[PDB]
Amino acid sequence: GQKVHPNGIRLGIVKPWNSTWFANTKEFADNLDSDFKVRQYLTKELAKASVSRIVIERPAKSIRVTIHTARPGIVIGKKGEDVEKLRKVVADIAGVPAQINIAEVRKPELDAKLVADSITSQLERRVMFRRAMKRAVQNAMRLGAKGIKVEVSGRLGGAEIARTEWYREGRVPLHTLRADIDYNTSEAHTTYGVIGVKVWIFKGEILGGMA
Amino acid sequence: ELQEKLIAVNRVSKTVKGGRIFSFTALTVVGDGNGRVGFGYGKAREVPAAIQKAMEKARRNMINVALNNGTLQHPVKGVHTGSRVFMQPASEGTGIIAGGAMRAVLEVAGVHNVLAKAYGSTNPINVVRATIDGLENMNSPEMVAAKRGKSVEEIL
Amino acid sequence: VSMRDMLKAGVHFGHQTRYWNPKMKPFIFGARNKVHIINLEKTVPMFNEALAELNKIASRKGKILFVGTKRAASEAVKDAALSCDQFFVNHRWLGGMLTNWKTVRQSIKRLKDLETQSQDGTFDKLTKKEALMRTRELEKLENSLGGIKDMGGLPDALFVIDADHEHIAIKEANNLGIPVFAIVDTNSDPDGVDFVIPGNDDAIRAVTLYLGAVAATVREGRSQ
RNA sequence: GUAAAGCGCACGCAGGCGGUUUGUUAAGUCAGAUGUGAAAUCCCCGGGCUCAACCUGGGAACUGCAUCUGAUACUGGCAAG
RNA sequence: CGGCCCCCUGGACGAAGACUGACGCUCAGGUGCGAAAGCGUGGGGAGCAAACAGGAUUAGAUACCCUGGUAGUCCACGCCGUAAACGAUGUCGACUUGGAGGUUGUGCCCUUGAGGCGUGGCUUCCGGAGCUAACGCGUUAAGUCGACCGCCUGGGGAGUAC
Ligand SMILES: [Mg+2]
Ligand SMILES: [Mg+2]
Ligand SMILES: [Mg+2]
Ligand SMILES: [Mg+2]
Ligand SMILES: [Mg+2]
Ligand SMILES: [Mg+2]
Ligand SMILES: [Mg+2]
Ligand SMILES: [Mg+2]
Ligand SMILES: [Mg+2]
Ligand SMILES: [Mg+2]
Ligand SMILES: [Mg+2]
Ligand SMILES: [Mg+2]
Ligand SMILES: [Mg+2]
Ligand SMILES: [Mg+2]
Ligand SMILES: [Mg+2]
Ligand SMILES: [Mg+2]
Ligand SMILES: [Mg+2]
Ligand SMILES: [Mg+2]
Ligand SMILES: [Mg+2]
Ligand SMILES: [Mg+2]
Ligand SMILES: [Mg+2]
Ligand SMILES: [Mg+2]
Ligand SMILES: [Mg+2]
Ligand SMILES: [Mg+2]
Ligand SMILES: [Mg+2]
Ligand SMILES: [Mg+2]
Ligand SMILES: [Zn+2]
Repeated sequence: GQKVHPNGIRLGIVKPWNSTWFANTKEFADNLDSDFKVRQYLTKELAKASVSRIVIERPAKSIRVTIHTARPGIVIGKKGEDVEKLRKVVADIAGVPAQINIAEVRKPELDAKLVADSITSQLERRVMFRRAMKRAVQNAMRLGAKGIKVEVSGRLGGAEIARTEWYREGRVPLHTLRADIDYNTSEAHTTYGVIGVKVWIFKGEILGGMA
Repeated sequence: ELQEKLIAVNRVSKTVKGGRIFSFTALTVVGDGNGRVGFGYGKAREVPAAIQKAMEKARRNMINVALNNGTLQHPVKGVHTGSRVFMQPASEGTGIIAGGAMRAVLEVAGVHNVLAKAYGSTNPINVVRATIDGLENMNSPEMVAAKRGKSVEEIL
Repeated sequence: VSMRDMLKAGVHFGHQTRYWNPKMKPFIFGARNKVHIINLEKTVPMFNEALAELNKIASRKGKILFVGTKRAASEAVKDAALSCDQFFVNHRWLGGMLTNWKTVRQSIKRLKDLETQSQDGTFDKLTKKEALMRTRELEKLENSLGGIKDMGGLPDALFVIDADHEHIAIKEANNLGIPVFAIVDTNSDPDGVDFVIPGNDDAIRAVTLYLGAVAATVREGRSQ
């Protein structure tokens, strides 16, 4: 059967939101619209910086955006030039004084978004998928992950009938709310069709509530 | 330096309510080419792990064989299940004249000149079981001397 | 142990003539009241020669596993192992325990982790029911692996009480080449015991005699 | 036994086989010797066609048969148990 | 092969002793016996019951069910000679760990009814080695071996044609 979105259910227990501003119903909708379009713009512009999450927090007169990338030197380019450029850009979109403060991810193989998009980038380069997923899980657990499950669905190897293939290793206890299970979904558009990948990475129970 | 040898890889199946799932059984043989040889038979959902665990099992259970100069000491006819094997020592430089299963077992055990035939079923698993036990039943001259309380040249 | 020392304890006792095993004929003095009588003339020298080997093993830093699952004699065998700082199995034998050494290591690690966790803390972080459940699992694991938590590598010698009851253990040992020292009643099959002691295996007094003598010689072998 | 295959069961002639000891016989059996088993062909060592195929010298083999002389453990015959 | 009794008659087993002295095993052809159904002649025929008659059900019921009911079922004498005639396991002999029984002999010791030591015959169920494709067999072998006989050579055609 269907399964609840693992990140969406652990928001209260172990997962922080990705947009932590506050606003009453008067300007709630347009805040959402602005931040949606700005994060989609950033994704489209940093399709090579290998960004994992774009958290957005708004002071009353300002917009603050924190990027989580595996390649900090890339997004900041040379002497922080391009980051200032895109700061001007987000200033345009939000229509608001903007500030960008990048943040790095030390274990890029331990980021469901990162490993999922890597899997998709491999698939679109026409590589046998089983190799991709098993390499990903091996790398992840070699970097000391309590567990990881990878899942690919679609016309794998240009199959006329779409199949579902997954591979789990370690512990991935979705039902335990206390578990730090990072999850993300990516899609790869090939000539045959669009292939969907899902990644769960369990990094250990978090005893002691949210904080 | 243990010589290994894959000799059979079959795909077996088992039916379940949703569908019939498939597994692979690998029958392999291992031998130091110096009178020690074992055989392994592994099962796995896919062939490489199957042959891996088959060779692992074959690394244990390696029996000893009292050959001499890369050949047997006397004709031997081992029988296992529906397969009966007949092996006979041959002159120097004749080679391994045997079926593929028997040839694998023999050449990995280290015998160099022998004549073999396989009567009955040629099912490789039973064939290798038969020939391995038959090899285990050989009797070196000094073994006979011991169990008969005589000198070896007395038997010769 | 002297023949008189055994006889008073009752080492000469054996299972009914109705229930005996064929290979035990050489070790059987005779029958009385339809009861098999074990011959101490064979029992004493074999036990002494086994004590020699046990002293040798312990004097080369050997790890000794005392084995017995009798509900009467479990505590006796456990205390016997403690008196010589040796590992022990006093509860029902687990199938393939030596063969699945890798599997047991995870259980020992879990037992060590649970005891370490209780001392370290985080039980307060766990719910009171969860902390109690962790303690119950630790207690169950201690009841399961109290003797072999400090086993380290596979043992160097085995001492077995009622070898017929513990036949899985001896089959494993022979499969590993680990020597078996066992008290073998008339109903047992003596093939699996490399140093076989034919004697009563139920009576508390004779069992304690075996264990005490073995442990004295093991401490002696350790002392050097 | 269930894959092809124990007659439904029994008696019983011919036939096949036959407990144990001693003696004799030598039929079977074994050993030796002799005679014979055409040549070619097969095999081995050589020789001649420029090589080979082919031809060819010598040998080996022809595992058989027969006769005679012995052997007597085993089977057969005879006699006594 | 099943009430009881009488008359005639076959085999088996046990104890002890005597007797003969290989007189034995198997058996192609041959001979005999041989469930049920069936055939011939003649009796007998209560119950049961192919066929058949009828009533229901059903498209139909030519079946199952119901009401009847003939041959047959029984006896005498012949004939038939076939059955999943099966343990789907030919006969005879020898040897090979155990346990629980049933039945039928028989010896010794007991104070004996009892009871305990033994020793035979047949028979049942487990199970060791061993064997078997496996199932299973397992001292009553499907184990280990001898002697002789019968039988088999892919499935149909066909146990049919002549
Ligand atoms: Mg739901
Ligand atoms: Mg065949
Ligand atoms: Mg059939
Ligand atoms: Mg048949
Ligand atoms: Mg019959
Ligand atoms: Mg004779
Ligand atoms: Mg005759
Ligand atoms: Mg001659
Ligand atoms: Mg000629
Ligand atoms: Mg020439
Ligand atoms: Mg004679
Ligand atoms: Mg007389
Ligand atoms: Mg006949
Ligand atoms: Mg009739
Ligand atoms: Mg009539
Ligand atoms: Mg009439
Ligand atoms: Mg009627
Ligand atoms: Mg009608
Ligand atoms: Mg009459
Ligand atoms: Mg018939
Ligand atoms: Mg028949
Ligand atoms: Mg037979
Ligand atoms: Mg007969
Ligand atoms: Mg049985
Ligand atoms: Mg045909
Ligand atoms: Mg006909
Ligand atoms: Zn006991």
